[PDB]
Amino acid sequence: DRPTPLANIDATDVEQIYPIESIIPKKELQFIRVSSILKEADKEKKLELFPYQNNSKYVAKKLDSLTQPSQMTKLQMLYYLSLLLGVYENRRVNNKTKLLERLNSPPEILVDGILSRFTVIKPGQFGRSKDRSYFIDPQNEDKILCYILAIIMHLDNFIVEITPLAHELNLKPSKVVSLFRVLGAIVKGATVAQAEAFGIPKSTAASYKIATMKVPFKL
Repeated sequence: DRPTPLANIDATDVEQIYPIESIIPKKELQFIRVSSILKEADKEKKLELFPYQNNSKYVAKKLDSLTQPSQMTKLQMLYYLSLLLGVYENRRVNNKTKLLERLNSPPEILVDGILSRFTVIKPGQFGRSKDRSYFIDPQNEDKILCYILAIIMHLDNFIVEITPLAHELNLKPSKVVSLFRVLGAIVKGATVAQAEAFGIPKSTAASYKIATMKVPFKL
């Protein structure tokens, strides 16, 4: 286990640096069925199909633009991001049965995969007979956050504003910057064009941090 998904250093397109299969293993990915989300026309009903619901509008914002079958991969990633956010916000929960009680019936295999790869399992044969026990330490928190940020990069077309994201995740902007750099993303001041697109003053562009990914990926 490393803090980031496995990067494809030889990617020729930014979407291939952290492909969907590096974020969600193929065996687990086949269980993320999103056809029902695409077919649902009512926004409120579409949202109810997700594995976690909270008081945030974040997943709801990303969802509005995902209406066509060509966007299936991005929708699978958004579904998984919802689940990772659910695990992250409920990180104090220390057992599988108790975790499922906070979620909206995600396929069990996805939860098992998350506990196996993003937590410190509480080992023991007596405990294992009762349920899967674990805790999420600071290194695990960084790993969940790096997988979340890797998905956000796909959903934001590889141009991410630091400040609004930090507010959403309840993190210091410096922490979001640090995690993007662990992912090999480039974090620097907004270019003139980026400032115009994000609706921020042109004079403040250099101080407004943006995370980007570009091919060829860093070595």
